[PDB]
Amino acid sequence: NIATTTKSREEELNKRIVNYKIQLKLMKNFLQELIDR
Amino acid sequence: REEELNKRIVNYKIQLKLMKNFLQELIDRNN
Amino acid sequence: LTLSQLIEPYYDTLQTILTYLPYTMLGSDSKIFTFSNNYTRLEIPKDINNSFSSLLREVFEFAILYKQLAIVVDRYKGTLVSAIKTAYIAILEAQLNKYVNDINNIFNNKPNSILVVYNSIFPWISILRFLYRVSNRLNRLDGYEFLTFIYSFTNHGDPKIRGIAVTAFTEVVKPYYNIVEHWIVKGELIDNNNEFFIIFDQEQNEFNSIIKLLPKKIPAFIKSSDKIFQIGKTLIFLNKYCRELKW
Amino acid sequence: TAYIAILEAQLNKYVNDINNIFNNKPNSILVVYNSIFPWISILRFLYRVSNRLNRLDGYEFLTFIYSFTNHGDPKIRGIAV
Amino acid sequence: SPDYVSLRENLDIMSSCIVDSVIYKSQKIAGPLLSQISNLNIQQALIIRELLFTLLGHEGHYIQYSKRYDPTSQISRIEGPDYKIAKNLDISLKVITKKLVKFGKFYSGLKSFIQVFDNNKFGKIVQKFCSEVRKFLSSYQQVLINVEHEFKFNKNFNLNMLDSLLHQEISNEMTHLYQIGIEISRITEERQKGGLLLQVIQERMVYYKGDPTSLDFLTQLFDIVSSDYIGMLNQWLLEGVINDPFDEFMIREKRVPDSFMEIFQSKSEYYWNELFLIKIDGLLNQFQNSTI
Repeated sequence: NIATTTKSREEELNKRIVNYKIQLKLMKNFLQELIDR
Repeated sequence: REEELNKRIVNYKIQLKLMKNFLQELIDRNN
Repeated sequence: LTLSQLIEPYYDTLQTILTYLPYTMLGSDSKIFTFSNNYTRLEIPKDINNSFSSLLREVFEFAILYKQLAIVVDRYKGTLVSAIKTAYIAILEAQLNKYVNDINNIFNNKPNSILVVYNSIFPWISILRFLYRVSNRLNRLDGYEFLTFIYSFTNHGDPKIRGIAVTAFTEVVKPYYNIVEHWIVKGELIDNNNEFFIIFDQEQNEFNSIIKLLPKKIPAFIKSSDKIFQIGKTLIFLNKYCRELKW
Repeated sequence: TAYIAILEAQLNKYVNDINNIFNNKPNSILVVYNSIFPWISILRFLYRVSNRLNRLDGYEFLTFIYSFTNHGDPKIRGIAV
Repeated sequence: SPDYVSLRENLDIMSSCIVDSVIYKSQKIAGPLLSQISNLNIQQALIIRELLFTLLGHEGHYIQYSKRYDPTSQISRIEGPDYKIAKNLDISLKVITKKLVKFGKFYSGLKSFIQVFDNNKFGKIVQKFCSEVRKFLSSYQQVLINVEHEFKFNKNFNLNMLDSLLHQEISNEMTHLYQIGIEISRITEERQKGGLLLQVIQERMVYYKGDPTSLDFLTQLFDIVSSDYIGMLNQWLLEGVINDPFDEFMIREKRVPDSFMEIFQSKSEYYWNELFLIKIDGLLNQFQNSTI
């Protein structure tokens, strides 16, 4: 089994995914502003 | 269980890279 | 007997070439070499076997190119009105003078063969080719397009080509800086031709719009252009409307 | 590669020696033979060493040449060193 | 038929201006047959006289271009012409000549290489290399002039002396430059179906790593050629300015299109994070590291 540690593993992964969902959506909004012109 | 989160992380890495490549393609073509 | 003597009976061809070669190199007619078709081709005579003719074809490249450059210099000496092209012709004349002096040195030291002559003038291949290429476009290119065309060669990686390009660009660009100097200091426009990024409109009937900027013509080597324009406009305003000549 | 470099230098010297031997118009075969005689040991040694440039590895070649530096013959030890 | 030297009709700033693709159909002066001459000395002197011009890439009376050489094709000009020797020459002289003919091939190939690869579209690295080639040619003609002077005044001069002198003086540098040039031609024609020169030199330098003179020459050539790239890198790291417009440099700053100027001015984050890139093709192994 994977070692347990004081730092929350799933919390770190979840925060990475949320930060990857902000970058994606901001990039999509920028591309929409770029394409429509 | 956390394998699934890692898999989604890498999938979003690829999607972000694709979006950036799309920006570069669009800018290159407009120039 | 030397090697060159044993071959003499078995090898026929017209030192005599070196006697009449200097006159051909300076772009002048010769007893054995004659120009034709407005000095665009040179006829190698009979009694010059294959090898010597093949070698001379390389040497005669300098003669024809120099003749073309001399024709251009003599033709456009005082006809062109644009200052940029005039400065270009001035530097071209200086380069041709250096080339003539080099030829005089090469033939003052009595040469032994055609090959020593070719090697002595070899370093002039790139300079002559570059000058001929640039002068070939002195007509279609305008005053400013010519300056931009030369400026693009200052970034050439070749030390010889970039050396001549950056040598000519200094004197070619000096007149542009003189226009900028007159505009900056006194506040007046000199260029009668369209070769500057500031112009006038006589048809206009209000001060603020008689003078307009041309953002497309701003050169890359100029800095703070949007401040040059304001300095010149305010100078005109001060010395022609407020009539404050003292300050 | 360094061995080949020194071999090329030696061959160049040999060619220049031959050119000297025949620039001085020789009278007979024997004077030619005597003029080039001192090159017997150098050429034989170089041919023997180069003959084993394939099977011998990088370090075995170095050790093989090094063993000849102790040769008692001044000519052979001179070329080896 | 008269013989004429007429003017031929990213611009090629060093391409030959006059026509040089003219190949004479038959000799202007009919020389003695080679079979007719039986003496060895006469044959040696005749071949020497014809060889002096051959070494510069010109034809002779007894050394002629192979029918395979087509001046129109670029690769044929770059690789240099192949020569055929008249069948009536002496066997020993024919062998010695066949060894020396290769030097004319290399010289002609390099001379035609300069007139092709020395323009703006091939970048500062290739231009600076063309400078080295042109300086080497200037040096080589001084080796040919001395040979001609010795042929003219020295009684003891003979074919073997010419072979030994040329091989021991100029063979190595000429071989290096010709090999690098032809490899560049091969790679550039493959890419049509810049900074790659440094990779070719480094690849070339692995085989001569133990040879002192060859390694010294290759290192000197690499040092001078790379100096432009070091200039770009130095300006980038000291003042944050890219200068040379040939797109040679690895850090590719790109211009925003006029159609999007107003958009990118508002969102400067994407301007400063997307329009600076690293061109991976032109990177050396030193910079092949993510953190660097």
